[PDB]
Amino acid sequence: YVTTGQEFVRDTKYIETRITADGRDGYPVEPGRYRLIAARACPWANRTLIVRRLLGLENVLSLGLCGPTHDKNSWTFDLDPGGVDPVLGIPRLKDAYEKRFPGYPKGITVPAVVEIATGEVVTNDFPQITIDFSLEWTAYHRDGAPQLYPEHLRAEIDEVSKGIYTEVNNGVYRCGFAGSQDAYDAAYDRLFTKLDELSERLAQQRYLVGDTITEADVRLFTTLARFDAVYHGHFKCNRSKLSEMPVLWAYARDLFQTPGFGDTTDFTQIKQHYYIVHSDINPTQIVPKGPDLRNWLTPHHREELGGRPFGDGTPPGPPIAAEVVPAQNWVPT
Amino acid sequence: KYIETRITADGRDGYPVEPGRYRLIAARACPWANRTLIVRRLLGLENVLSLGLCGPTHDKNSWTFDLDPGGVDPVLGIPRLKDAYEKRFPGYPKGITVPAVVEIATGEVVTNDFPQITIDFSLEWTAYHRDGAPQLYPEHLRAEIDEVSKGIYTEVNNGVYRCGFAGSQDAYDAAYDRLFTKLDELSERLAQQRYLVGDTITEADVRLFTTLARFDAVYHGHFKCNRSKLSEMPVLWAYARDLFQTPGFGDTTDFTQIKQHYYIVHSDINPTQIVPKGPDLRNWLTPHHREELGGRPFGDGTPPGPPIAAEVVPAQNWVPT
Repeated sequence: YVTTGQEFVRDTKYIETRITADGRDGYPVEPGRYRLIAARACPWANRTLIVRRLLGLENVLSLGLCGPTHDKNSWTFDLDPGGVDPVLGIPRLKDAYEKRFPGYPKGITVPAVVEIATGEVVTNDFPQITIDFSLEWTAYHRDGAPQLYPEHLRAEIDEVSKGIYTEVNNGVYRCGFAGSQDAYDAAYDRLFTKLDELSERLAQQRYLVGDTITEADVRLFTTLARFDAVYHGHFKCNRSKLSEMPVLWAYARDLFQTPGFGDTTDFTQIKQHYYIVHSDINPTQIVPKGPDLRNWLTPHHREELGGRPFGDGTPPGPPIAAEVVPAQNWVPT
Repeated sequence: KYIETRITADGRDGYPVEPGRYRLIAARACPWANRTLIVRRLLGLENVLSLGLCGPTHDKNSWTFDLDPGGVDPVLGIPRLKDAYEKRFPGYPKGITVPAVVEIATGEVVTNDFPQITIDFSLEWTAYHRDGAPQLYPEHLRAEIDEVSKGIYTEVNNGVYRCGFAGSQDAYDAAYDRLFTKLDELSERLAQQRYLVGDTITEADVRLFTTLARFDAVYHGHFKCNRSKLSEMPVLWAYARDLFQTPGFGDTTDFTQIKQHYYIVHSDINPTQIVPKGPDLRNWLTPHHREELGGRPFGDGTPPGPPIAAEVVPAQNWVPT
């Protein structure tokens, strides 16, 4: 994904169709009807996983997981018996996009939500997808699900999240995929200015917006989770490691240790994906054995800043057994 | 395989020590050469052994003098170091390496055997040491220095190369383990003890320092030696900063040219040839509290003064103030 001598500019051609309570676009919410396709590697998809997990939608929206590696045709189901998705029965996700738009020319991405009976991709617009879990699937939330996107905060959530998106979520990509020293230099500065900006903010406050975990924290978390494991070396975002940024590190560990976050995070598949798939940046395709992950489970003292994580909700229980991250792929006990 | 000819007090190989006769060629980038620089600097040999510096970047013909007026070495007058090896061995087929010591009048490489070169500064140039030069390789410690240094060489100095240049995951994995086992071994040792061997800075500390100096800037990312950054290894980091802040060490260290060399020359590992702008170097100048462990750095010697003016590291290339 690197254009030589050029800044990395992302191609945002998504399928914007929505799954909604009223069924406006021809796709009403109902249990057993749709299936979420994701990968532990990709941070956009990893939000979907966390959100689904926080709202208890496991029993009503099925989940398929792609393997971290693949060729030019994008995600495949190579971790699975048969090399095919248990439910959809396809070997690669492109078939699901094909079934809807024969010849689909745009990017074949995760997360994607597929309608089961038809085998067709409904949507892959990951920012709208996570909102729609909070707003449209509201009838099937578990008791104690939180308000990740309550009306009275959306303005603030939206302004913070756009900042983070451009400067951080995508900031890291804009560094790593930079095709020139100068492009890279510019990204590096914007990235670390922002992180300082966010350090100041979170010194003052347990979470990004208000009193509670919200959609903003989730979006930020998927990037910090990948920082030391990938972005720091692979993408050369290397002013300093995350673990050397006192407040952001503490914030990160607070979220990681919060149920529904760290339990969605597979460090082996994350590394494998970046270091092996991006052969243009790392042609040896050797995956670093570091970093040592144990520091993630160390005490953060963010409780001392107050807040209620779930805010008159409850933490979810542990994941269903097929969605648990293998112990060897997680932090060592 | 090196050129094993020696420059020696007795002149055994036809190359006696004398001032003004030889010139050391080095590069700020290469850690083998960087020892040379430190040692020369600790023993006050600046005024009697001249110094040329190569630029960090070059073609398949190795080191060039492209930081210098004219694109040539001030004294030798050559554009690339290969010429100096050529003038001695006209087909020279082996590696064109720094550090190299060149005899000025003739323009020929005398030696590039870097482990022997630094010993020979301590032992053979002894008559031209400044007052207060230390004993980096005293007879009564050599055994211990030698055994420690060999361990460090294979597991660490050369450990990092074996990771970065590994041609397979498994090769890499093996190098990674040996590397970090050793660094733990050394952490244990330096917890109780201010320096590696005995009471004093010695040849061992110098050899270890050139590698730690490059760890966070290069080896950690570029070579993927990434269990943890140096700055997260409490004792080794404190040891490293103690040496860095010791005159003759940090003042020989150019972080810009180090990074430039690894990240640009090794296109096979890093084909964008983009040089990271990190890490932030300021932590190097922070307090280490190793004085509490006792020791005398120079051991009835004195620290050297600051470097001669053409040997100072440009401020922009060093740590920021």
